Amino acid sequence: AVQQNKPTRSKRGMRRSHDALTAVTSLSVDKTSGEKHLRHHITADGYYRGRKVIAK
Amino acid sequence: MIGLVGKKVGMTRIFTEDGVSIPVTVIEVEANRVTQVKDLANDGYRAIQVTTGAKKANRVTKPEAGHFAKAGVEAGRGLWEFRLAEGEEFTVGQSISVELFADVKKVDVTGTSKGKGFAGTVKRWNFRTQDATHGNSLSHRVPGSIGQNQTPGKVFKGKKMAGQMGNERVTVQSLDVVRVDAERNLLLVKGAVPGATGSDLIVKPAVKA
Amino acid sequence: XTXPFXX
RNA sequence: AGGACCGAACCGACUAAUGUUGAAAAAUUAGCGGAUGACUUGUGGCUGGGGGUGAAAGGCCAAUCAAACCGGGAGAUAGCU
RNA sequence: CACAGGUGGUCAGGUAGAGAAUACCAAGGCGCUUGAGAGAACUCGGGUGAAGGAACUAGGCAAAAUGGUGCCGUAACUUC
RNA sequence: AAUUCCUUGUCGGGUAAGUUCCGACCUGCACGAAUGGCGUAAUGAUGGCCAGGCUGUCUCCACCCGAGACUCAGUGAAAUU
RNA sequence: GAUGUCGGCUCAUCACAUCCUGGGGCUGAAGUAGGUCCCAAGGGUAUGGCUGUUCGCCAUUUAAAGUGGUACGCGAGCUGGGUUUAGAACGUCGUGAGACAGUUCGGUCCCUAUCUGCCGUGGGCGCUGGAGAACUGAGGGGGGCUGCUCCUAGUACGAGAGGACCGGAGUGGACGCAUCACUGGUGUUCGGGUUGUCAUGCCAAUGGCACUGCCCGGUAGCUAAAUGCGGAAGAGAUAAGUGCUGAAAGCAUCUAAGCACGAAACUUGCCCCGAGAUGAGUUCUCCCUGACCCUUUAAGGGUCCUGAAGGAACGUUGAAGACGACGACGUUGAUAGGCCGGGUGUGUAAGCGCAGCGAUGCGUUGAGCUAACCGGUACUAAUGAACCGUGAGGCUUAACCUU
Repeated sequence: AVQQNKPTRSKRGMRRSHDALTAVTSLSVDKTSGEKHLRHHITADGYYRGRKVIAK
Repeated sequence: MIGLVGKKVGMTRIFTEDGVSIPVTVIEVEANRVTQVKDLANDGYRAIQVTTGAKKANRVTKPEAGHFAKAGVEAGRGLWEFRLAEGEEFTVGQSISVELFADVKKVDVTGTSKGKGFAGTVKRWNFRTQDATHGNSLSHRVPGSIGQNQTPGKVFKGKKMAGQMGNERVTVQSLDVVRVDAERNLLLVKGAVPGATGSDLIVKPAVKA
Repeated sequence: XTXPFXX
């Protein structure tokens, strides 16, 4: 139920070798508005594939 | 001898004149095109590589396209190999139809069984369920003991435990061949075979015999 | 103190 | 009429499951007993430690009871760890 | 502890109901101070179940079952 | 026998099969008459036993509805060493 | 300054002094059926009544209901009936407090897994240019049970009664794997009936809540009780055992030379995993054919140009799935939803008309509605890109090109 010995800082680091985050490979660029956005997501200004989706 | 690659269409029944219903699995066996022939001199063993079906042209990688181009056959949905029994000769580009099973009368069907995901010991290994009442505390379907005391001091390899069940290669042997329809490219075998509808099946003549 | 731990 | 009957409030706590570093230093859920009486409850009062009270279990006397708690004798004594 | 506990009195709507039980509502007050997904084992709280029906188990534990009103009818025994 | 060691006493009942139960027998290890003996209707969340009904208790588990478990974001313990 | 105990449950694993099945010698072995010993551990090896029991007795099965080791296996897996706290009685002992290995009724079983181990599933790097596939099989697991009936044959055997070996066929029990066509379960996402109440202004018609309110059916999926299949045959080398030829030892002798048989054990045959098999294997296919500088001049570093095969990511998703992973698809498109048609299920909607005082009935009408299913359909979403991955791939030696 509980440890018999204190795990080392080395063991702690090994377990965390899979905890690293992965950055987005790249951001798509709207053809009309020109700003960058997550692929398949609307831009901050309400554009998507240069169609000017609702922006209110 | 060599077998064939088919697709599981489904299950139905065949009514005979003597009032007997035969449960049959319908297998679609399209023409199998030989894509490569292996011999002792070059590969160290005798076998034939076959392909069946069709694949999207845009979804065939160049390394695969070159392999099909050398054999001069259209790309299929996969590649499978069959060993030759020291008396069979095949040529690259040859087409093998379902007529191969015209007088076989018994075949072995291999496929990928349905995937049950993570399964408990009761389902996976038919472990007996413990008491549902009479004081049982949170131990209704648990495995129970998994070993002995200090002497071994370990759990033995191969212990039956919960884990992945299904979604693996399975072979059913000695299935009667009910009907062979060359025109419709159909093969009816009595009984059920591994896998779900639309999955790939490998049909070979019965080895036991 | 009551038989089995800790009844 | 009834320490009468069935049954809510109210007062109890027979069984099971859960919980057991709990929501809770004894509770929750589903059942269960009494329910005009030797009943239950608010407020205030009285009984003080070898003493109290006890339809009596060594029960209870501020989460502590085969002798409460706090301070003092006190740095008791410990041929034992 | 912003804790499923404890805490005396007063007020007592509608339909059904014997009822302050219970169900659904009024006046009124709340959704309980982490959410979003997934839909494995296993645990918890529940629903249903072929054929059998206590073979379970220390033990019918648990669960299932009975359940209301009117009429008819009602044994041994008894301190009547 | 809430008492009987030998003991699952012997016989009968109940069961296909009964160390329990019920009725007798009396060899009462070690009952016995107000630390009462033997009966006793009613009563009992009391002990033992047998039936009908009932069922996932079981043969033997299957499916389903929810809360966790699992993944993401925020916050962020514990025993042990 | 704690190593939890009898029995049960769950899950086991090994030994062989073998219970069954298999192979043999002897027999006071006619046959059937037995006795005894040898070889053999592959698999298999009861349910109930009573009792806390292990055990035992009893009932009824089975080819058999083996004997032991594993902390008298297994409570950080369950149970708590027994034993062994505090309550209370009986018998008994004691003046008494109390006591008994006498009985009797009652009586809290905690722990979120760090490490080893085990069952599953991934990431990293390696395998010497990179990449997509198909394989070889070193090695490792799984599986290995058996009854009954019929034929041979009422033959061999036997005075009769009784009754075979060998061989062949059929059909079962238990167990295992797969599957959902059939028979069924489930189906709180489908339809309908119905009680109470509230609401939609009201009627009519619907909805909320009451365990899905209570119920009757039921699609897909999952699933067993449902229906398919499996254990093998064969081969190699043997065990006990039986032999042939044959000396030592003129004979005899299964053995010393040589040679032939011989079992569910052994090695294969069957099924699955499997090149991290660092001993990192084999086969097929695909991709890259720039220009300079520096210097401690080498498997060296840097700049510019270039970015392939392929991969990954993202999106729509799956009879794949805890998460990763795996599979399908992304407009040159049926991947998912919607939509269209069909099927299935429920069982004649609503509205209107007619009959009746009315509850209701009847016609329109097998109507309406209908989830996961089937066949179709770009209506919606799956965006052009970007990102990763490079630019011919070391040395030595040999044979070849230039046998």
